[PDB]
Amino acid sequence: SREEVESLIQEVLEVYPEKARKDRNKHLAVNDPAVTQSKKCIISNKKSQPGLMTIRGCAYAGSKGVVWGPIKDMIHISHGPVGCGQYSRAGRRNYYIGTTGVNAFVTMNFTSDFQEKDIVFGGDKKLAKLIDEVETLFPLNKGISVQSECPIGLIGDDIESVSKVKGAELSKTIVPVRCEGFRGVSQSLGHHIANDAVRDWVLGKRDEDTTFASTPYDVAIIGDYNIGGDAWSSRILLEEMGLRCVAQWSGDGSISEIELTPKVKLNLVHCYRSMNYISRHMEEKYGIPWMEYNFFGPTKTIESLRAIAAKFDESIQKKCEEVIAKYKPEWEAVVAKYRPRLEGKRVMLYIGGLRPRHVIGAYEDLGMEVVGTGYEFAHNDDYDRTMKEMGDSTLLYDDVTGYEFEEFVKRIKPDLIGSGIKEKFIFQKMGIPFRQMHSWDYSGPYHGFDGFAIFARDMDMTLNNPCWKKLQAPWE
Amino acid sequence: SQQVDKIKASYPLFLDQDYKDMLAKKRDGFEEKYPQDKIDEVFQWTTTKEYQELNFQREALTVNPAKACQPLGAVLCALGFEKTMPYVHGSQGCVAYFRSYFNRHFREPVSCVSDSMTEDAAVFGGQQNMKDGLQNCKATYKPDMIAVSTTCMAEVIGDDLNAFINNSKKEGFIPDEFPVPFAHTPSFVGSHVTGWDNMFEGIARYFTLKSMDDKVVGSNKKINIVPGFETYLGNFRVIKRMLSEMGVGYSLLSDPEEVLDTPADGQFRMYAGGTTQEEMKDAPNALNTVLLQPWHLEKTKKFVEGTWKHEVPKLNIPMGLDWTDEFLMKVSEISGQPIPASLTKERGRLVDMMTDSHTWLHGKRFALWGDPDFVMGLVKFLLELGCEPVHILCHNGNKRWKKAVDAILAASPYGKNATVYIGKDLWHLRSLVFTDKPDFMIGNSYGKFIQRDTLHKGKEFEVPLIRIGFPIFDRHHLHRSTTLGYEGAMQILTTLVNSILERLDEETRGMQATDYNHDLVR
Amino acid sequence: SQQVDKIKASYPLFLDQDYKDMLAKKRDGFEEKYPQDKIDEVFQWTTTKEYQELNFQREALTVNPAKACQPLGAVLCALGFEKTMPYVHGSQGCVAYFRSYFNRHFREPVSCVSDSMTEDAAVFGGQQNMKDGLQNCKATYKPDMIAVSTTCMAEVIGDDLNAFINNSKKEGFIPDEFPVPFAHTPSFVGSHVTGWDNMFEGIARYFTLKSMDDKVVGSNKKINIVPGFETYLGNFRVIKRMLSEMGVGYSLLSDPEEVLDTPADGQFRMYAGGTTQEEMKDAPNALNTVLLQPWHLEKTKKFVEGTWKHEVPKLNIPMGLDWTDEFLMKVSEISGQPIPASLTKERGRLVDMMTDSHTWLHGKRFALWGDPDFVMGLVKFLLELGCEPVHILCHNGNKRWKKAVDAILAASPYGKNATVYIGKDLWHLRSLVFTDKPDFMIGNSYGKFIQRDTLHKGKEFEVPLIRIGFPIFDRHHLHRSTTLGYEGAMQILTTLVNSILERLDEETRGMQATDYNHDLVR
Amino acid sequence: AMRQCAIYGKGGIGKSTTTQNLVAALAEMGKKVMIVGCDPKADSTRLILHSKAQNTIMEMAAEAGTVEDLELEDVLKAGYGGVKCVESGGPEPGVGCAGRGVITAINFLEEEGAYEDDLDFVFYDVLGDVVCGGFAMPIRENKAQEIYIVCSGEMMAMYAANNISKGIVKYANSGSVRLGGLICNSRNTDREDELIIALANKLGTQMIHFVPRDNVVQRAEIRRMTVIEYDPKAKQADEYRALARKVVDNKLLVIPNPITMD
Ligand SMILES: Nc1ncnc2c1ncn2[C@@H]1O[C@H](COP(=O)(O)OP(=O)(O)CP(=O)(O)O)[C@@H](O)[C@H]1O
Ligand code: ICS
Ligand code: CLF
Ligand code: CLF
Ligand SMILES: [Fe+2]
Ligand SMILES: [Fe+2]
Ligand SMILES: [Mg+2]
Repeated sequence: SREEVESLIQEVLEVYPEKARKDRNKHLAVNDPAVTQSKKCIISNKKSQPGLMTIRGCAYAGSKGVVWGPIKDMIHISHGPVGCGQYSRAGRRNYYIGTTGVNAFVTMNFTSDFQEKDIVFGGDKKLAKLIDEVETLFPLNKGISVQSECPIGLIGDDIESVSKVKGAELSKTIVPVRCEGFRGVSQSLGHHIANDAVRDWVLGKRDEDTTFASTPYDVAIIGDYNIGGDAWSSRILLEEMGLRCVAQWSGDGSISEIELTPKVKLNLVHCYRSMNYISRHMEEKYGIPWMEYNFFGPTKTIESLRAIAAKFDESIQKKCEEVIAKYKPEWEAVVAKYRPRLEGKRVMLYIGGLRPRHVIGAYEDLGMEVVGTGYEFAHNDDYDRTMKEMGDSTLLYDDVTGYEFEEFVKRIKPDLIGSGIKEKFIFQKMGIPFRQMHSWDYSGPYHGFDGFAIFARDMDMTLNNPCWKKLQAPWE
Repeated sequence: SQQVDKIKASYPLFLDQDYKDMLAKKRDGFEEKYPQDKIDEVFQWTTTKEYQELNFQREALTVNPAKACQPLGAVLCALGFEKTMPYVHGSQGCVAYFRSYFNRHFREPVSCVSDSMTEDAAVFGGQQNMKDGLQNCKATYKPDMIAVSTTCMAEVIGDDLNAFINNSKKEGFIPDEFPVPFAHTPSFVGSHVTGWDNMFEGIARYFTLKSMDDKVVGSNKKINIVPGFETYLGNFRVIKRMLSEMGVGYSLLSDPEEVLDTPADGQFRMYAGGTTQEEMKDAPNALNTVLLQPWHLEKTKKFVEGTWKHEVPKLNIPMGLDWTDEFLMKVSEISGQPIPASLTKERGRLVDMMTDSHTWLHGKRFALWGDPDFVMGLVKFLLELGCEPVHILCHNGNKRWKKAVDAILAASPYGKNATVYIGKDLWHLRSLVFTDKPDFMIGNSYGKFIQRDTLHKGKEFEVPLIRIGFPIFDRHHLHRSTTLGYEGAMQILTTLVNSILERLDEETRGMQATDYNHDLVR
Repeated sequence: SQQVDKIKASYPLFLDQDYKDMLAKKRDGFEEKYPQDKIDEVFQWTTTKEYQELNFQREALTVNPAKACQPLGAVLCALGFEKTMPYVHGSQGCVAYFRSYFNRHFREPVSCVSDSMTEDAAVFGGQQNMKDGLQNCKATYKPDMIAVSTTCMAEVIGDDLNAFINNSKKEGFIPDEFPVPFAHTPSFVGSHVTGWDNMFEGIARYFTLKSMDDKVVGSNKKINIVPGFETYLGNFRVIKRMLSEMGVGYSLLSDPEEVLDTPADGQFRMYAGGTTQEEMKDAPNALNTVLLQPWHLEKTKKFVEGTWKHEVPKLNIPMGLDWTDEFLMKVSEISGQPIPASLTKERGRLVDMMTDSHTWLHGKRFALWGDPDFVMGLVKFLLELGCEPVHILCHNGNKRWKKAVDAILAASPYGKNATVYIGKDLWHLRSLVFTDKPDFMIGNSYGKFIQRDTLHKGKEFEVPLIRIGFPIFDRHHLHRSTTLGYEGAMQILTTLVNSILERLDEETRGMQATDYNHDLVR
Repeated sequence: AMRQCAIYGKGGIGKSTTTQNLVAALAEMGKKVMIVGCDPKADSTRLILHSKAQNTIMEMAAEAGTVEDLELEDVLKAGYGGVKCVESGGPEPGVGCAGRGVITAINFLEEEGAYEDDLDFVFYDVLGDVVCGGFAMPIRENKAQEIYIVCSGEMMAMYAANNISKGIVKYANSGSVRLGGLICNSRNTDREDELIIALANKLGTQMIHFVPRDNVVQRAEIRRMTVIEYDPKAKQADEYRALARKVVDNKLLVIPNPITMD
């Protein structure tokens, strides 16, 4: 099979002009779980070949859509022309509790809506005026971010200045973010620019303050954006285990939770890719350790609960073994009901920067196999973590093209694909069961013990649906 | 906790006592949240006349707009031609957004490429990206044609599409006869409907500009139809059905109906149907050219009147009775075909429906929004029904369009309480439906947020959303509907009178309180 | 009181304090009404399992039936023939009701006569009324044909229609050649669908019984189609459109689509379209005869198999994906025509809609009722969608049909929690939705009182009514819909999935409680 | 019928002066000429219109709301000799984007039909450092077809002529845009005319004319006039007529060959 897959790679690549061929060849590999240096087997985080229908987004999506947008009691201005902000309005299901338009603003679209005069004369005057109207119409907002779209970075508008000046005049945190869409090669650099801005403009507001009451059980959840309520389903496990979650970044997140994060004892990092930046910084500046965890499926979650509880005293460990004993009959019954329906099934995945490796555990817990996986924008340290999680002679792809992914699936013939909205309808038409693995197909949560139940039910409902036997007309 | 026999998703799961208790602690401990008391007072204030006055003083801030940017329209335009790949010269973030946006509305695959201009292509120009990109696209996805538009960044820096493409061809990245029409589509001008106008004009100029010498108007005996930015599959289909039904030879220029509705039969089709290259080349030979949505086809009209020399008729969008009538007489006048008995009967069946439902529609008050022609067509029909439009919003509208719509309104007793707004967004509209409450809203999915807000004030202030327009993301398969012609008018009438009856039943479903008016027969 | 600028009809007028008070005094002073305490207690009791046991022991009492009687079906059948006057021999009260019932469902004029048998005609027979009535009807309303059915009283006293009509002819009240087919249609046997079977068999017998000598099967190369009791205009049309699409020569026997949808153009057309007398005379020359609703066209089937000698195919109602398929292949085998590409693509578009909506349809539980063939078609499609029928009721159903449906249920994992009920009414079903709550009801208008009941118990117990069936009196123009074939299945798919999304939005519209799951994109 | 020309050259070389003095002579010869200024400082028509021409295109659009609301009547004025003047406008130094302002203005003139009166010549006056695509708007297809590059005998001016010629090539190869010649605006350097002829030869073009350094030019400029209007009899005034006559009779339109500095 190892040689067969290698052959599949060389055949697919035959369609490309030579420049695109030599490059796309570097981003497709046959896995070795033994390899611990992914640089040797694959390269990632490079620019997309023009005209090949990458599924990648931009820096602004990475910053506004992902890191900043969820923070519920700030107002996030899409600064520039009207498109960006409009295609991302309530597209990502980062759940929050609040009174929208009053004290919370997540599903709303705020923009400066650039016209031609604003391009040519620049928009600092409009931006300033914009912040005054905001503070008038939404007086309970607890801060404002300015998310630059492509042209703000070209023309050289001085949004840092406008943020220092207006912020002083109003005693309001205003965070200028240069997440120009042409920066970087994908969503990834947007995470980074988003983390540096949190660092520079928010994270230090309470460095001198010592009023907050801290315990040896304080933790923060870093890098969970609460898709369908994933974070709320994780948080409950941590607290039943006796830990206290001061912060969640950034799903259901408040600006005060972010400012209080420096007071925690341990940082719990779910999405490594998007927030490892601020986590290293908080270890360097405040002495806070951080650790990666996985709450996808019972095995990973049980293993993660034990690993985290081991960072504290024996009381927390005792409570760990309690939480486990409580949900054991619940995840075992889920297994007994749904695994017989899913055993032996093969799935191919393609997602952004975390889930392509992270969810492999949950699939195995239902007896399914991951035969192929890849990322839109991981770095080599993600693929370092990935290869031991995949089986030997499985296919790995990075910034896969619409064409490549189409052809890989034709040969490999998986029973299920888990990918994004742009992929969805291609593969349904092919008669291949498909689950959205960004949005969870408007379902979820999938994190933790409660999510796994919804996870099992969704994978079975779809894969075993009666519609999949109907694609060929009886007469042809 | 989960009962394995009845698994709960996020709703209603997070209503369990343990989650609720946990969320209470999150809020109290770390959220530093304003007291409910204050939130309720702020909320109430935003529903007042005083907040509206401030809200309507805005000059720089836009909140919840009701429009998107130009290349979205270009892409939709390009999709309407045979084996054509939309190609957006500029940043790839945009394309990911355009596809997702149309994926969600159409529940279909949406094919489109970028040439992935990064930071160095920002400062050096995208000449190389255009070379490698056209070559890579042609080789990999094998279109017959590539239709090129631009993101906002390629427009700031003035990337010369014409030159970049000609050098690509001159240097052997793509063959010289391989058709590559283009249109500058700057996002900071107009809106997505303007992008459709610009893209169509590039393609039409591409196929007909050189060779006007051998063209004779009227020589192919057919009528050109240009639909404009259109997202109801039924709308393409109904125009085609009424022309075929009359015996009119016609040519639909930009026809995405097939490619946006491919069958699930075991294979993925990146391309299907659409306007052929030969149809475009032959277009100047048509009797005349009819523009379905003239208020965003102004650039197309000048080229077609100026280069093709067609006496493009002054027709409103064919929505509702008068303007469908008017469309049919003018198509009859241009082509020589009389109006067949079958269309005439259909007209009288829509009239029959209006007569049957008039007592429930009469005097009903609506707020509505959408694109310029859609809105004015919808306004004209609401007046023909005895309804009262109250708030008419068109964010991408202009002063001339506003003048036309104010004239239609004033020509009818039913328009006396209506005001038209251009440049105003859904946050403005939200104030209007609190201060001057209509019975219903007619707009796209974004209006569900208004309905949620009006309900929070109170069940007696709730203004229900009627979903007609684009995009509709929270209902399934409404994109198969029709809004044009008699067929569209029947569907809209039925959607409206039954929203009215559905709401009335809800208000009369209370046992021994309101159900004395819970009638079996309406 | 009334505000001249905002006049209130009964709702909400009587919610004014003075009416509210006046009603409070009426009750207390003079109604001798049971205390609210007891009313609430009895109500709760009617929602329980114990009441259900009592409710399902009924032997004599019927409450809220879900059927009508034979002559209504007979009248609908006759209406489908060219210039034909439905004529019900018996009491005129019956006719005033039949027309009204159809007026309200179709929102059209409905023409039908009585011969007004009074107390003396009860005891002397209806011979004289039949002579004068035919003469009077023929002269005043001038039909080409008069189709005679009966009220219950004419059935009790044994009025011999055959004899009375011939003596009418022998005595010159109507000309001997003037077509007057008849059918005995007793209301105390079966129901309105049995009445249609009886009427159609009488007309068919009338036009072809004498002259079987000169008929040859297959000689006109056409396929006969018999629709049965059908009240969706669109259903006649989709069958006509699909056969035409295949190039199959066809003859639809009993076709009221035209007369039930005349245009409002300035004149009343008592008659329009319909099956011609020549089509009926020629029917035995067809290749074969297809019955669209076999479970109530059993009498017709025996006549056509016995006398015309057509080998009538064993076909289910063509609803949903499998049985539409099955129907199209059989029409193909009989006529020799292949299944055209346009239909193959229509099928793949329905499949595509099923793949697109399946995550929301999955596991949904339904109570439903209606006529025998409609119900089973609806059950078969729900299983194709991955839904769970739970309560399947068919009041005019029979034991063989009940068996047919239980077998279908058993052929799918999704039928394991369903029970089929025959002989049981809407007061029985009401208990079913309180004791074993499904997510929705699929039925006719009579179901709105059930929804009213479930809500009075609690918003969490409310079971919403999805209106598909007959009669629909409280929405407008639903009778233009389609339920057969791929087109029918698409309309039904879209209504079900959007009823699910509409209800979910309602359950998640609560500001800062449930609206965390009020998603823009579903 | 209509000839469109674009004037380029090193910053500070005399483009706007040379362009306006030429057009003055051209109008005095009886030609119908439009000048299109493509510089945010909007000085390109300042000598054809005495004192003011207040209204730049971008200015009027910013005030009127959008360019689409703006009518041709508002920005196009006539000065000395019936010469038509329009200015792009743009931001003050250090803010906004002057390049996009040029794209918008040129696009406005096209959409409004500014080119189709009965015009003999259109002149685009462009600023010195051509930093972006916006400022090559005048030399796209269906815009200028002739380019004249203003230079002088000093090292820096010639170096610039060559770099502008490279920028032209991509527009010249893929289009009909051609280099018409080099105009030498003297700085009184030794054997300067011969030197510019040599440079022109290596490029593949000619030197259409040698324009002497004469302070009447600056003296007329201080009066907000062309030399043609300020002093018709002066020697410099006859120079612009000679340059004017030659541009009318020029047939030499080449794709230039840029040289390597050695
Ligand atoms: N032949 C000549 N003799 C003397 N002085 C001259 C001259 N030609 C131009 N000048 C002077 O040199 C200065 C520059 O002229 P001009 O403004 O036309 O240059 P330019 O347009 O190349 C500068 P920019 O690139 O910034 O637009 C002016 O003061 C002008 O009067
Ligand atoms: S943030 Fe990232 S693409 Fe870590 S940009 Fe993306 S809500 Fe994905 S694989 Mo959409 S690095 Fe989150 C992600 Fe993963 S938006 Fe969500 S699903 S765990
Ligand atoms: S990478 Fe925006 S969608 Fe574009 S054409 Fe400009 S308005 Fe329209 Fe990212 S930041 Fe945004 S989405 Fe692109 S433009 Fe850049
Ligand atoms: S005058 Fe007689 S009391 Fe009056 S409405 Fe007529 S029957 Fe009844 Fe008829 S409608 Fe059908 S056929 Fe009998 S059951 Fe009833
Ligand atoms: Fe689809
Ligand atoms: Fe009617
Ligand atoms: Mg100058």
